[PDB]
Amino acid sequence: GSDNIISFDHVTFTDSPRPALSDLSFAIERGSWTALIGHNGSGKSTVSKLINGLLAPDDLDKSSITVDGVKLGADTVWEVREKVGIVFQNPDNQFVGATVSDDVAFGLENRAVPRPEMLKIVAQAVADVGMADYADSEPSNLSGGQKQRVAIAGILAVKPQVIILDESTSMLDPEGKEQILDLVRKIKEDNNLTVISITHDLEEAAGADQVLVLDDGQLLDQGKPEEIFPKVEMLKRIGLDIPFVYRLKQLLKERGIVLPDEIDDDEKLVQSLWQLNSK
Amino acid sequence: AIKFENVSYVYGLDQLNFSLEEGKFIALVGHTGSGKSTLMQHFNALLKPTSGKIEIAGYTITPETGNKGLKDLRRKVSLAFQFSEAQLFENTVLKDVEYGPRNFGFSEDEAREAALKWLKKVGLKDDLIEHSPFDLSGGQMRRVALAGVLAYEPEIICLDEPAAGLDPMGRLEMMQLFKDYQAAGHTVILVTHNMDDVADYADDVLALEHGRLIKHASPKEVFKDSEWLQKHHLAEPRSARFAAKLEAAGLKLPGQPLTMPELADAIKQSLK
Amino acid sequence: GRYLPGTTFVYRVDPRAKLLTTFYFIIMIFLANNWVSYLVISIFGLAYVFATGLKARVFWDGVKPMIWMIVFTSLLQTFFMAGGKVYWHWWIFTLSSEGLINGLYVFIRFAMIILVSTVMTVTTKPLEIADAMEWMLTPLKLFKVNVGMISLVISIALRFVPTLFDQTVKIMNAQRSRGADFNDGGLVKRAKSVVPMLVPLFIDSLEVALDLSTAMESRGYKGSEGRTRYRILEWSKVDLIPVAYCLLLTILMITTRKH
Amino acid sequence: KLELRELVLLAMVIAIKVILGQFKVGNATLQVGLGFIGSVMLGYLFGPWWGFAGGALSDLVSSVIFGNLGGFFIGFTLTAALGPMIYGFFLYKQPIQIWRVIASVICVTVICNIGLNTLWVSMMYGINFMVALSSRILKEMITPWIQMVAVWFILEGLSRVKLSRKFWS
Repeated sequence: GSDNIISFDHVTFTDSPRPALSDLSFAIERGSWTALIGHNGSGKSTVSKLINGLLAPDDLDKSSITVDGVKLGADTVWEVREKVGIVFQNPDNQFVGATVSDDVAFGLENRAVPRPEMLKIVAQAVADVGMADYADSEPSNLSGGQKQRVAIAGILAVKPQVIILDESTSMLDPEGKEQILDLVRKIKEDNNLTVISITHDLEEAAGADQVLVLDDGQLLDQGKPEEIFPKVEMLKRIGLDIPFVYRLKQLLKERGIVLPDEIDDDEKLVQSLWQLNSK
Repeated sequence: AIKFENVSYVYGLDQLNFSLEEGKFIALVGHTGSGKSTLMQHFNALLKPTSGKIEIAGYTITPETGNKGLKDLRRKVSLAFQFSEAQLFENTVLKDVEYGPRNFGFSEDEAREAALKWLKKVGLKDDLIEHSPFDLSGGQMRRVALAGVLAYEPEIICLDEPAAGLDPMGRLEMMQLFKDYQAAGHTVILVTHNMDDVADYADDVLALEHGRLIKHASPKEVFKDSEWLQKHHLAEPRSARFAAKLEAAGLKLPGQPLTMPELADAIKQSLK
Repeated sequence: GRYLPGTTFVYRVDPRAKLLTTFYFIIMIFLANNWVSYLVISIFGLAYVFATGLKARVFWDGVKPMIWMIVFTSLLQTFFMAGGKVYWHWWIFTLSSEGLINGLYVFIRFAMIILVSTVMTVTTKPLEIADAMEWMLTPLKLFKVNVGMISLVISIALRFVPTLFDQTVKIMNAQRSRGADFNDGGLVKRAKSVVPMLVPLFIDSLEVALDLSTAMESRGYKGSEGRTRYRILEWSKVDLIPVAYCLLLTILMITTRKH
Repeated sequence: KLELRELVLLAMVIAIKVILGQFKVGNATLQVGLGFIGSVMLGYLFGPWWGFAGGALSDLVSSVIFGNLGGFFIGFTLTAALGPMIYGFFLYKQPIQIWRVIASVICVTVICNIGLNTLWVSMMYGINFMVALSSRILKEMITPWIQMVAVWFILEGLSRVKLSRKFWS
């Protein structure tokens, strides 16, 4: 059930000899947290903006982007922005409204939702995240995590089908990143929407439903997190560390305690250690 | 030794008493709003205290001290702020790096030498020098900004999340850069929220809460009391969290593990 | 002055009503010629101040930055305008009675202009003043101008003043920490010290402009027309006070002026 | 005609002008307001017409946040808008020259500082025009030259950014 399917894409950045993306091809399954990890120069920074039309591939004839059967183009770029909502990297910049209840309402204003239904939807979306008490707090009185929560609420209020956490937790402390990920997982379960993760935070790709790896503008490898992460040697030559569980597995392998490669969660590893403990 | 004596700052700091001997990687921890940045600015007299004595780098900062004689202090104590690449302004990379030495008493030939050496040390490519700093990338701009504050070899470098927003590979490169800088005999102070770096690199852990020091000990003794850690407002290293999970699973680990290599070695020792 | 909170009825007055009241008060203080006209405007201004209920501390805060200019202008109008009885006669100074009363008139025009504009900036929250000013810019549509664009620019500027001020403080701290004596060294070196404070600020402005425009176009900002309004300003019964007060001021100014 | 990116940049420049207008640099003998930096930014980057719009909106924003010290009057907005207009007329889309700096600063000072403002001050406060002019002639005789020297270095700073990668258009 592919939702986003970028097929044979090319972006040149108007300026640079080497194109950012070269013949990228993948498909995002509906209702699956798909993490998309890569290096900074790999070109993953523009996947989010390409998905909802803010950037166009160089050859529209060769390069086709489909979002819920709506082939992205100069005309249909606005219907695609009614399905795909993106949470950008810097929380301060994307926070447009002068209060929390106004940043959330900025999406609904643009669609000409009547004010009473606007109030109902804004209250529901602000209370959906843990921001019910800060409905009047100003942009500068909020933390980095709180502004990301308000951004997620504003993306949520317009009822999207894809939430693209485009490096959303890049500038947050590790306690804030965990809170944001718990919130996004709960939202994805409740609203039954696809979540795409363009991040270099490997622990967030460790819990995804599908992992896409990019080198220099091309899809290197894909599959479940249980397959991409154990092959640490591939991730070494492209400049990417592996999550804590897999790194500890490799350290134990170097020490001498070999472990099977399907161990992906923390509890699985501690139980597998316990079975070896009894011996 | 950097010594604070009943230092307080109002309009927030309140009765801080500690002494960080020179040559150690002091880490400064706490949630936002606990006066960490206030202490960081107090270090090089950017914010003079309202009551107290600071004996840092051989210069005494009292509440009534003036702005004359601070430029001699700021050559020894250098502050790198969060997202330090936002301060880049010069026409080229080399001029931007040497802007610091030039107004810290370096000659034109000396400043060029220091800037070139530290641009090599931070890892910027030799062709990237003498290009406009805005032409570079985020990591490269951070490297230029960090070279701009280490150029004059400061004694006490006080850092503020120097790798926030960077990938784990680049974060590890920068952390090893600062740890290698420590081996030269210079104190490094790290103001970070990522305790996984504190447990790995720090030798002395400060801990602020609401503007009052609550703990000053080695990171082994800071993270040994989970009751105290949850009682106040702090986070535990991931390796320590895993070790705590292992204990709750009935697998006892010798000693106190806090970093991944020592955690793995303790696991290997416990099984055999 | 900043928004000092309160409960007196002036806070219930819609910001469109009392911005128009402040403008109209300036317009009718233009109409003060005779002594009795000045008495009418003074009693009306002081009635407004007392009905606001603020303590004298905030008003005397407001007057202070200009009090040197107030006394300088009053004493200059005292000497230039001369007539009637004479005191302290010199070729440069003449403390004539008409000079004293004209200085008093200029002092009153300084008082009733500062006290009224201090009531607005203290008793209305800045977002509400922005809504009021957008309402005042609504009539510009008859010049076929795009007032939605102006309102958006005002809203973004107001939202991003505090963040850019924190950024300016942080940038000045970062440049000072590596040896930028921002206030010592003579004129041409002092002028060179605005580049390290401005160019990083301009870089931040470019980054924030690109990021915010991208976010707005992602959330569905197709244009300034066709959008509804979330934060509306609604009239109230208590707005009968300004319309009566400003109307009752017109009668006395028209009837009372020297013409 | 102006894209959304350019409109948001105009909002940022207006915020910069307001912030710098609250600044005052120097010792106690002279306190030159840093608003001219914002005026030069509005005129050099956006032109004379968007410069006029930015100046008027910066006056409104300064009134909103920091309060209008001189009473809410339209003439002050007109002057604060005509400042960036002349700055843009002399400095927009033209190579950096000391001549244009000289002419733009002198014309803004003549027309906006000891010109229209003296008219609005004399109209509001009722004093004769020459009295207000003599009140406001002192600081606007030595201030414009400091503005001159500071503006020569602002445009050098802004140009190195516009010719850099960060400025797209």
